[PDB]
Amino acid sequence: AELACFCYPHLENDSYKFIPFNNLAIKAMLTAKVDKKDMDKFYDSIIYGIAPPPQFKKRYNTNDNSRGMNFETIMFTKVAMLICEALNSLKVTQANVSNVLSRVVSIRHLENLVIRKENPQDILFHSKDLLLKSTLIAIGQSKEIETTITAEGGEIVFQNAAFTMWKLTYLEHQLMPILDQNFIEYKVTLNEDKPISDVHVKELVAELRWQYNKFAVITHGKGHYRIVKYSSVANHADRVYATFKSNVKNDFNLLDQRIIWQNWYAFTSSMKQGNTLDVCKRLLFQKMKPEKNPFKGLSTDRKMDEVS
Amino acid sequence: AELACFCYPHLENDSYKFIPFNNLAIKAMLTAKVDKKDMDKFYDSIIYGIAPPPQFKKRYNTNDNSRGMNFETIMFTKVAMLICEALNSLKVTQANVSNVLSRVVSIRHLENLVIRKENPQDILFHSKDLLLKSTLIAIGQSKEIETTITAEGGEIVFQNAAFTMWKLTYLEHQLMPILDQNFIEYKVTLNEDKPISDVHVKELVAELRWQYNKFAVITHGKGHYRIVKYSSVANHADRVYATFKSNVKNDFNLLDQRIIWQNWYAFTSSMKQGNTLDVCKRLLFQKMKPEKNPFKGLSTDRKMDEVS
Amino acid sequence: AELACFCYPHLENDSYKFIPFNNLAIKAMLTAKVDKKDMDKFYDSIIYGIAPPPQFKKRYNTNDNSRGMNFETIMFTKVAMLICEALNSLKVTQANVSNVLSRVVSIRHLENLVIRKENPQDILFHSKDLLLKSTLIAIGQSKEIETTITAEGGEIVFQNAAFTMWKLTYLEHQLMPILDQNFIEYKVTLNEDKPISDVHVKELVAELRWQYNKFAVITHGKGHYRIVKYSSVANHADRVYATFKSNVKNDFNLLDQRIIWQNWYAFTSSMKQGNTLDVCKRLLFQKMKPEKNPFKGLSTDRKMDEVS
Amino acid sequence: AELACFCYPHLENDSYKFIPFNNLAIKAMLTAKVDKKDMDKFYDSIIYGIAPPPQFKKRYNTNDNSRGMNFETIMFTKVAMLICEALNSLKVTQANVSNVLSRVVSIRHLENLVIRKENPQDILFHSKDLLLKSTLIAIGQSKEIETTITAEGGEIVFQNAAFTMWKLTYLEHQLMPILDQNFIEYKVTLNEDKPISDVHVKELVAELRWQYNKFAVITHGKGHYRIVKYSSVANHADRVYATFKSNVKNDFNLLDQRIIWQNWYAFTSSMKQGNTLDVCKRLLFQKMKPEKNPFKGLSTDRKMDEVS
Amino acid sequence: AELACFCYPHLENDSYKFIPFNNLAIKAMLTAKVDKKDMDKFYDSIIYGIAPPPQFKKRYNTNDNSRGMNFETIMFTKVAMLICEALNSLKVTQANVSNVLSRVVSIRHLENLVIRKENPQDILFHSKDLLLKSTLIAIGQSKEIETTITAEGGEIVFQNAAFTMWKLTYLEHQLMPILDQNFIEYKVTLNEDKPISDVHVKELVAELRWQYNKFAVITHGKGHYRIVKYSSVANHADRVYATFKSNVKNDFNLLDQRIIWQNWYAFTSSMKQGNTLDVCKRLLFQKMKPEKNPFKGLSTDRKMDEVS
Amino acid sequence: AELACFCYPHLENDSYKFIPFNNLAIKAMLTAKVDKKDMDKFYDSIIYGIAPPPQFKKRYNTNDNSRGMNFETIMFTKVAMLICEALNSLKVTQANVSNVLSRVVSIRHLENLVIRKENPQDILFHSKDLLLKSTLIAIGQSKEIETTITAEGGEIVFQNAAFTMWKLTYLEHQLMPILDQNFIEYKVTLNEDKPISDVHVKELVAELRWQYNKFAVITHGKGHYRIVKYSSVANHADRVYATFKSNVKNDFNLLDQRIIWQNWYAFTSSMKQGNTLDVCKRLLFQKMKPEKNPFKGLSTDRKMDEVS
Repeated sequence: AELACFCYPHLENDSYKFIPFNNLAIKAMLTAKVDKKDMDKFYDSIIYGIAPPPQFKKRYNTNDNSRGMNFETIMFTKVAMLICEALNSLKVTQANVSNVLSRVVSIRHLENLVIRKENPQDILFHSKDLLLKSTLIAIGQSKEIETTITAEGGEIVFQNAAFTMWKLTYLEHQLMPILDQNFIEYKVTLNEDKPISDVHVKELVAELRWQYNKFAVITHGKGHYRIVKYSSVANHADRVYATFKSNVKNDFNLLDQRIIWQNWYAFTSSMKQGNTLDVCKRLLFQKMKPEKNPFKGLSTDRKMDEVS
Repeated sequence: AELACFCYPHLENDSYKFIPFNNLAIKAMLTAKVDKKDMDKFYDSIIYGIAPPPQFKKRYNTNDNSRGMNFETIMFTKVAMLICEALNSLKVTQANVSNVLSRVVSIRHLENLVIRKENPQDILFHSKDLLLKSTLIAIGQSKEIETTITAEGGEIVFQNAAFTMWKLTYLEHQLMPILDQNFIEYKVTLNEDKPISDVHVKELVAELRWQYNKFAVITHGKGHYRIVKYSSVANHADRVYATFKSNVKNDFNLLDQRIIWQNWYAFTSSMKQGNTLDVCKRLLFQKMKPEKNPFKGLSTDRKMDEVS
Repeated sequence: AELACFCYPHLENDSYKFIPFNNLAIKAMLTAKVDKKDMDKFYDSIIYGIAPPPQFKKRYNTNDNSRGMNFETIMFTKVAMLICEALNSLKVTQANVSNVLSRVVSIRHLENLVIRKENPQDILFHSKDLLLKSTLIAIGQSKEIETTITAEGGEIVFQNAAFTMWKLTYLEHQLMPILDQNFIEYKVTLNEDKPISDVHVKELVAELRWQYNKFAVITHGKGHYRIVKYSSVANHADRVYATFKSNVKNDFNLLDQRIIWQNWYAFTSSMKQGNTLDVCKRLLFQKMKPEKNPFKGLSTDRKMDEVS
Repeated sequence: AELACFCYPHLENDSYKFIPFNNLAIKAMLTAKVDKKDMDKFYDSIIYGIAPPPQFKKRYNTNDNSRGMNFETIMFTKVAMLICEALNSLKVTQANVSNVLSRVVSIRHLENLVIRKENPQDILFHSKDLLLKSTLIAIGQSKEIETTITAEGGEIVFQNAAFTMWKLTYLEHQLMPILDQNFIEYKVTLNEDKPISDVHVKELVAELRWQYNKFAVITHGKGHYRIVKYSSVANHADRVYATFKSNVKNDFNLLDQRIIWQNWYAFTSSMKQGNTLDVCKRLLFQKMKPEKNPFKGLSTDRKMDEVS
Repeated sequence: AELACFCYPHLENDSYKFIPFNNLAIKAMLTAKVDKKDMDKFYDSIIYGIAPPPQFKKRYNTNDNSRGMNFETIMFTKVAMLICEALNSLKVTQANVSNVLSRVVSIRHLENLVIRKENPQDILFHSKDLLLKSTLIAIGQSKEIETTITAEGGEIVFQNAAFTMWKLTYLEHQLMPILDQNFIEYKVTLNEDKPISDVHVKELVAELRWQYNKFAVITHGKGHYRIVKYSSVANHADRVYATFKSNVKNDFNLLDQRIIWQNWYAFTSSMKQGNTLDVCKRLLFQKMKPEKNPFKGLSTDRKMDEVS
Repeated sequence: AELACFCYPHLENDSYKFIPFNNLAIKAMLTAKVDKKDMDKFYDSIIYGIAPPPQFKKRYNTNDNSRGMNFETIMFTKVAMLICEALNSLKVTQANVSNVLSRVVSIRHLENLVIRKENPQDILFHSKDLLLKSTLIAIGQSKEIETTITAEGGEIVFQNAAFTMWKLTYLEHQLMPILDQNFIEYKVTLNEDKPISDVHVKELVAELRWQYNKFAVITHGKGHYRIVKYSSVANHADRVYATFKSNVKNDFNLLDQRIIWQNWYAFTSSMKQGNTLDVCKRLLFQKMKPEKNPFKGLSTDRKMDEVS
């Protein structure tokens, strides 16, 4: 969903400040008949303030839609507030405003930051600065890379000197939860975006080969790993390609070749190199020459440890 | 019910200020034996302050009555407070006090304003002025016409550039809910009491013909439309006539003839013109000459849109 | 129970101030082994402050007793606070302290005052003075008579220009509720302790003959009436006699002879005159010469009113 | 409701046998469009068998009606079965069938008989004959008078050598319960329809004067007494008159003048004598000359007994 | 789903008899690894009997599928029994067996027949013959047309001399309920497959224009009407075309042109005539010349009736 | 627990028949004071029949024990009945009786057979013979090997032409459930105790390497495989050794060396060969020379399949 689904621009003294929509202003708009030349303009509900443009009805769930979001939850408000607090720290101009709001973001990512922010144990609850950083990164207004300290969140299922592995709990979300109850995904952020020693890389591969053998280790090129079911890589390839493709309108970090699943590293390199989707994806469905194992015996050690 | 069922006059420095009754003072009075020459005077419960006049017992529900109100709900207090806050802004005199309190008002309307007032998203929650306006209008102390911004409330089921349609949720009320669970009524206020363009009138008629074909479009002459079941117009005609009739003690806006149901426009014009109830109502039960459709094809467009 | 079951004396600057016991200090004492020469002294639980004298264990309920009170309820605390706040306004001396605390009071009466005090609608919630008056009267430290404004409370089931009738809800109490679920008693206080006109006395007798025909109208001589089941007068006679009898250690208002039940007026007059319990009570169990009805036709009017 | 609301006639070998409707056949009919010349004919739902005539829709509750019965309860079936079992024992002819089914009966009475019938302790559960008698009487096909053994039922609140007093529990019914929760009525049947000794009449009057002083003792002339609130006699007078009036299409037992409320005895005698409703009812609203008490001191004895 | 998803053929004395699968045999098969040359053969679970062919896994719901059926409900068993009881009455041969079982049927239709069959009020509960007829028709083994007496079922919302209208309650189903909670569809069967008088057709059109104005009246050519939302006709056109198209492997009753929605009659005639899907469907999305209303004033009568 | 914890021998005509204990006879015995020379004799509760020997108190759970069984569940009765029905089919002699009853059996195994037996879908519910076979095997009175058809039961998580894999649900048991909620074990029985083709062995190894990589594939030498957590093999080695060791009072099937976990095959062979526990177990905790993979690429195929 676009950032325009949560807030609207109000110019305040040489600069724009962003404001959250009331779920009711949205509800009103969903029932509004609008002229085709006003679908993009902000809607006025008269009773509940400003509402998003009618052309965005699809993003909100109605009886006739479950492909949108649950805007009538407090969470919606919280996520909208989060976005505004970050955009306000930018002081945007009349030339960028629309470009900023038209940016599509991961709502689940924003909800997870709220879960971090509101938790007194989480550091984001204390560092207004780390919170703004984590948010700007998530909403596309930062050149910084997401790392552990600024991760979207979730439950830590493994931590190392170099990495932190999280379990994405998208099933519990209020705003836009995943409907499939078999959904399971993990994210592996770097604690520090610097070079990692072979020993700390070996610890992470052991945990993945042992505790997540049915998962493919991939990435979306933004700096962290994504652990997903093998019966899911195909969809991750499609979405990743789409994004890359939108370069006609864009760097991609392939990450450590000893950690990424062989085929995904292929599918991706063949993408950065230029090849077509069909060419790239074919590299995804073929048994490739097993490259020399960089860390042999990892699974065997674990097994023996477990046995003792 | 009269305004005297919620508050009592206390003269404070050249002016009367109104005060809410405690539900218990009312409960006490309901069990009081009063001399026939004191039925109109305010009752003193000794323990819970002043209570309404004994002649008003009928307005409150007891085991022996369900035709009154549920005064032992917080809502009662809230509605009473609402009324007082508006009457106090008037600074009434010893000559008008009784006339004001003897005014009969729609309790459901007042409860709905409280629902608006207490909602932080609703503008009334913020504009003490819009709130006083909406309330003065509702309690008969304003020459202004109810429009969207000051509507009684309910759920917005359709909004236009010219109108806002509301679903009256009287079934959920605390103070005096409607006992029939098949009750359904809508209200269509004008967003702005000025002339409306044929296109915006056409949008509203389409929504009514399509989404509310089983409803009759009428009005009570106070400026907005009332959408009610056809098996209900008879009662709306009776009540409307009664009111008009009380002119022997009074303007009536017939509204847009292209929107009002043909027969109701007849029944009403025949009322403003002077005719008797029997004469007027007969115009309600007869198949009349289908006046030329001002907007033909409206229902067909909708159907085609739906099909696509 | 004695006032000593709720508070203990702490001399503070030429005067005693009273303090509430913690239910736990009481619980501790109930499990304390005490020397026979300390049963009357205040007990020290070390951990929860001062506790009542061990000789009062009977007043508190334990697994081995239901004839006491439920001291482990907030109510206990509230009632104890109520008592202290009143005793503190007296500034008692080292000569009266024990006499005051050894005074036995009606706990149900004190709980009911708390129910009045904590209710924002009740005047006691506002007049710290009326509250202290109502409490001093209840705990035996006032020469004033209980009247409506200072009544113990309950639910008003009938109000007049002269009286207020209350339903004693002892079944709902927290501190010391009545165990019999068939218990029903009413109290009729005078709104003003002055002479009442025959018409206002007639209204009250009508309500009693009609709405409470199965009840005997009596009094305990302290100024108000007590409405109790006829199968209960015997016990009220016993308790009333006991009290009177304790004159060897004492005025009795027989109240309006047109309102009190004939036999009780007899039983009581024969008591003030001096006669023995046996002599008095015999007057209670004998069909006496029906004295000329002071207000004939009262029941018939009501019946006719009801019929219309 | 008419007997035709539960069963339909099926001629079986020189005689008609009656059959119960399925609640669904009724539900089907309620949604059927019928020609005006078939409103009286039995409706065929095709799927659920025969249903009552469309002209009887009013008798059944729909979303648009609560003035009918709850035909979708097992009770409906049970009551319908009860009626059929009795009508079948009659073996009705083609000349009487319609006359029988057009007979209006008290549904609450029939439900109560089912409650008796299904109770293994109740004698009706055992005597198929007493059950048929009690039912034939209730549905108008018997010259016998209802007495205790064949009463409609309810809870016995007092029994004598001559009478049995029942509390009508119409509030608990499934088929057609009374909506007012303040409803209270009693019925006093004779155990044996013969002359009663003054002592047994005196016992019954004592119980009524003492335990039911707020009730008027009346009758509907069919042989038993009806104990109802005084604020209800007016309605009982109206209904009783209506019935009597339908003599133009009829004996009335005024019962013991020492038990019936003076005014009702008047209102009724003035009815049997011929007078008009207005003339009769006026005798109901006037304080009449207190006829010499046939049993003086009854209330006083009770009071004294209670006191001991 | 195919009939092969519920039963398996067991040749018994010159003839095949069909047998129900145990849900557990199915559960076992879902977890079975099968050779590619056995996907069509019946699977043997050893412990729970025979199970459907592995090539049918898709038809059953697993954690990885909600596009199938809930085979672990009693309903599954019931529906399977229903099918077997009908197929057994046919006595199928070794040449037809596979052809019969490969037939795809509407599961919701079969569940609804079970709901009819198990209801003692429904005639199917009594006529083993009507039940077998209704079932053979539903499973494709009958040349007879579905009519009211043999309809799939649902709730009767309107009945006529010629038709019966049903509300399809697919949302309540156990075996394969519709996941969209906004689903609403009606079916109008003919009570008797013969010619209907214009008056009975007029009654049905009135009910549709008034009570179902937002619905399109269509058919699937098998003899009855289908009432569906206008935003659904497109999908009904697609499915209907697919079926017709499978003629390359087939009669279509267009029904009364005065009842079918104008465009659907077009889309369909253009299909029977031979035209392509694209050609046919285009006739669905275009405002056509309003053919002369065969029954004008129908909606107006209803309105007036309602008003009275 | 021994078979003597469920039944007692009653000689009936040249043969012993076994009888179930009532849980109450057991409860009685648990509270019995017995002479040290009667701990082995059957106890007589007088009121509830015969009970097990007092020396078996340990086997039953009391407030002072959770290391026993929950004999006060219906299950206990069922399991006891199961055992008796099997022992009765043997017709045991006075020389074997004690030897039979002193046999220790797996209670969880017996409960699972009851779960199979009582399930109408399970074949044991139908073949009294397969049931007796499955039971005799479980209680040590059969030379036959447990295979799929006679397995203890559980939930089938994978089935092949040669094997059937079950999930042991010991956490749900009534009689003697496993207290650790992290418990997970699987059992792989042979469908037919004959030689299996390499292809069917390859399918089973693929499923284990992929879906159960964290589990060790072992056996207890009685003919089937046991899938257990690696952090559990140590305990399985101990128990297996104990049993073998009791040969001083005994064949062991090591099963397919391509399926059993390398180390367990070692630990076990070193046991059959004669070595000591210390010698055997050491082979369990050492990284051994990876024997040539008999089926290489199995995990890779699965991964690719999943990806497609």
